Amino acid sequence: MKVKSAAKKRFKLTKSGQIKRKHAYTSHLAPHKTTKQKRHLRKQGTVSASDFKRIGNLI
Amino acid sequence: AVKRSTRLGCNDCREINYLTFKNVKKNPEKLALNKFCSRCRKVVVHKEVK
Amino acid sequence: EGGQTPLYRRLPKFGNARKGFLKQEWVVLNLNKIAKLKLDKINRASLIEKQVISAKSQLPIKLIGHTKLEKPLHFEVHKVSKQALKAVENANGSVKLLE
RNA sequence: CUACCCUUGGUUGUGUGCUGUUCUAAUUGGUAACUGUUAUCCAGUUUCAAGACAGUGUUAGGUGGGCAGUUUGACUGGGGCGGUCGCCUCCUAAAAGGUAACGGAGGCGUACAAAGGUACCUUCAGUACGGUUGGAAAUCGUAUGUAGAGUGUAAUGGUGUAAGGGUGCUUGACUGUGAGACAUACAGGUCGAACAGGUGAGAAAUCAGGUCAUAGUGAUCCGGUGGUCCAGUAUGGAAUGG
RNA sequence: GGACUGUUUAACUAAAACACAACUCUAUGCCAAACCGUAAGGUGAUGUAUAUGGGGUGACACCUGCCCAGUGCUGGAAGGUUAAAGAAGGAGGUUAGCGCAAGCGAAGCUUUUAACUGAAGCCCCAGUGAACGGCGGCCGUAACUAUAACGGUCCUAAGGUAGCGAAAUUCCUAGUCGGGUAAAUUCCGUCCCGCUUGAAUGGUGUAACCAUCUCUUGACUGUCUCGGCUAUAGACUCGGUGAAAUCCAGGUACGGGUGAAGACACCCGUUAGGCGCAACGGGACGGAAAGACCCCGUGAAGCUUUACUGUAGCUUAAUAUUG
RNA sequence: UUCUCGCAGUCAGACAGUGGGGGAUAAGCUUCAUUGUCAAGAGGGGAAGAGCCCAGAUCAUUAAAUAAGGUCCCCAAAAUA
RNA sequence: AGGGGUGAAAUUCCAAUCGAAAUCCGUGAUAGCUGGUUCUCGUCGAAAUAGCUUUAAGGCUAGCGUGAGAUCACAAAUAAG
RNA sequence: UGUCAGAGCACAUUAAUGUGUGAUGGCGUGCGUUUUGAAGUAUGAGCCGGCGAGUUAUGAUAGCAAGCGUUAGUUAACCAGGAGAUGGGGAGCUGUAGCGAAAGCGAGUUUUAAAAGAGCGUUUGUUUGUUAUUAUAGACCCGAAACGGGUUGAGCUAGUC
RNA sequence: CCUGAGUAGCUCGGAAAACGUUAUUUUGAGUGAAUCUGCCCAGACCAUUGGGUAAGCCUAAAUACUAAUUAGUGACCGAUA
RNA sequence: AAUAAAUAGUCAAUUAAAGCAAUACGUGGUGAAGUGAAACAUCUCAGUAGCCACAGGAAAAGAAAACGAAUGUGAUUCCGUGUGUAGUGGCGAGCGAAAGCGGAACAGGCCAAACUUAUCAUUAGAUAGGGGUUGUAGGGCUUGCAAUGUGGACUUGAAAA
Repeated sequence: MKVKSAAKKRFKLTKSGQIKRKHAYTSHLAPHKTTKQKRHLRKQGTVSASDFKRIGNLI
Repeated sequence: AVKRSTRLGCNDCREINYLTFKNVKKNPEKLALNKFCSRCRKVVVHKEVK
Repeated sequence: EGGQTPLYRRLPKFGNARKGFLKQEWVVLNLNKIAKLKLDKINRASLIEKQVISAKSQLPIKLIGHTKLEKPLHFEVHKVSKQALKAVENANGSVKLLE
């Protein structure tokens, strides 16, 4: 098979896995969440170990 | 359900700094805050806009 | 996965201005790996004999280094590292920054 | 005397379509006639009625269940109908927590430059008593009164020198964060040490990362606005973008 | 009930369905109107408004009440709005150039959505009931009781007219009443509280007619009271003949229980020598139809529409033909 | 049974006791939290019983002691006061 | 002569079968739904739960075991306090 | 409808507590299916024999093994060849330094005023054979009314001429 | 003196292009340039720069397949195949 | 013949495919569906299937108005790689490059025009010739030296293998 367009457009891979992704719930409704929440979800990260398994066998 | 949004931004560089709320029913008057500005890197008076 | 929105579609997208263009490339010369490499006055044609750079091509060269070496070599690369430049100058070699 | 320009009425002159028309030579004909052909068609010619229209082509309207494709949610102590679909407080609910119904109850799509922060000082609800308007209840005075008001509010818990009352400076209802924890599939969501800048308060102490806390919103696109140390399809910009 | 002569759902069913002569209405003046297709071409029609298409009802007698509020249909050109489209105009991008700076900006090209105009159409003004349809309540009131003739009353655009009224039409209700009927909830005439009747989805009747339905009766008889008999054919026996669904394997009793909740197979008692025939059926949840009942499937197919998106088609404007 | 990895699996459980809700505190009824069992687990006793009590089956074993429970007989064994 | 025809029109008919025939091709249509899946032995051993899901007979993850490896024990368990 | 006993009866073997039948005693509600649970009056089977349904192409993942080996290797398509291995052909792929969307920087990158903090880093190998899983190709397989295009059809029958 | 005219671009919809209409090629309707200092291309457009010279025609070469004939072949089945 | 003439038409003579088939292709035109998104209309399969026409044993495509962003190449076709890259798509399902490289094979030619000659009542604005196929611009024009040929996209004769 071939890789998925949505996946490659939303998954960033680097040395030894550790998929990079951003956090949603930030780009639409500013007044609906506090600035603390906004900057706390502004950064980047990697999904949990269970989802790490769910994505590792998927790509 | 209600709309109280107003944008407080800097005046020396015309930023868009903070979204806040202020009741228009009690007074439809401009509020001049004093808060930090990045492009000025200092506490300046911010003014309200739509 | 069964009917729930998929993981990606919940996540936002990543934007990149450089669309319709190729990424910037060079050929990189590591320092700790050229220790066993035994030849002074490196250039394009010299490295082809070791099969690290393609002959039927044309690509700028890049220099990287953070280790101490003693063999004096003369480098011909298009990008240099200042700390690596100082370290290789301590080896009595020479480095010219190509355009 | 004269160089420039405004309101209205005319006004030599043109560009144009529009309103009404005249003519056929474009064109239509299932007007009539001749020949092909001694043929209801058709071909050529003539005639007649029309005549820039009709029809035809395209574009774009209006109309158009004749037709094409589909849609018509879920839980249901038979089905349909009925009620609900989210958020938060108490009891059910087995003295941590967790934990069902189409259980019993209730509220929510908030408010606020003050009901915010800070510093100052101040401490009940009520009842009885005594008093012009003046009531069972107006305000004060004297006490007693220990939780029986209030701490925006539906409820819970706490709240008695308080988180309340008023006075004063104001606006941390900051910027960048952030170790460590909270409970969980995920999205998430909760507190938060501590630091940097630069502030307000008050002499400083230290506090201020919204309220006494627990409800008070929907991602992801897509399209849009300001700015951006960003890119700029050969070069520059622009455009198009991040 | 319907007028009938009739058309019928081959292989379940013939009428109160349809049909019909007739009645009513709309549209139509010749390349008629309409329809088939796409178009040639073709019917209507080798027709001409005493005719045709379509709509509705369905001898005949008599009538068909009101309302155009909403929908439709037609007329309407004043006013508001109205696409495609034609094009006022402007900024911008570039810079030949003015320039040390800031910036400025010629001409060509390029993105703009317009100024203005712009049809049909929509809004809107009237009509259109043999077009889609609809056509109410409440309270008080009579010198008999009773009853409600009436008066007041709100809404709607407007409040059931004639007629027929417990019918094929009344749930309450098997309502009466007078009947035939010894004894009548369906049979008849009448009474009128008519949920949600009612006048072209026609209505009230109408002589005849009916493989139509119902009611009472004449005669008639084995339908019954009330059962029996006769002769053929089978069935019975004998000879020739040679078929099925079904069927896990089986030498296959009962009471009480038991239990996947109804036992030939299990637990305790009871019963029965083995094997046929004439038999009819209680069971073996008998055989046959992965039920035709209901429900689920983001199953299928179909139908309707003020569901959605289009589209056949009709039709308007611009535009080429087109002067 | 702590961390990684491979790998299913189900989301229809059922019943008795225990505290319950609904119901009518009726139901082999439903809705939970606890123990236990079946499913996936044979056995004895309860007369015959998925569920109870006693219990957890490697094969042979005309050997024994035992658990619950039982000793007139069917059907295995007990009597004495 | 079926995206149709026919029809004094009842879903009438269109070779015994018609709310839209029969045949061929796409085509081995799809099927979250019934059906079954074929030799042996060795070891451990379930769940029938929560959330979400046009979600309800379906799917995902957390738990519920295993396969291998590592963690040596202040870890998890068994009891006392 | 058989098991274990068990006399009795008839006997004579792959020499073996030999075999065959069984008066009688004790015991004894089939095989799958799926269901909370099927001894069931849930279903499948009349019987016998034959046939009868998890492979392959490319791709990825995890495991096992071997070769090779830290500027490794494999060669792909292809060319010479019993259409053979192979030889040649190094085109490309993995790791060799990464950070991010980037100008670029670099044992640092980006976020930031930070040289603050945080993230990612701070080489730890490659190719095949094999097994299993996964991805698309009909992908364990049987099954429908389905949908679309084409085609024969008025002698049954409807109507008409 | 010449270098392919109702020609290209452009407007209203499209099609082919990784391509859903976007540079690039084409048209159902309309439209109307250029003359070598030309004109086109360089995923709108301009200047600059670089590349190119259509709007006429032809062209075996490698590559797809053996219904059919010949010689040979199969870790192809052996008459429910 | 209308219509004088000429036409149309009629008659006469010569030449062509006219058709069939290998379910295989290729070209051109026309042109559905269901599958998926566990729904579906945009989309997907898909210019799929299918239908028609054409010629061939091979066809089409083929000579820069090519690419493309480099002192880059210099018909075209086909195979791996590039590569699942850059990307495209209710940014959903899905869809898939463009150069380059390794390769098989590798031929470029022929027309009309300006310019001119002979023939069309030589108003032809046509017929047949010299010429000519263009960007390392070239041709026509005026005007010279040369060059004595090579290969084909190519004629039959003769022999041979």
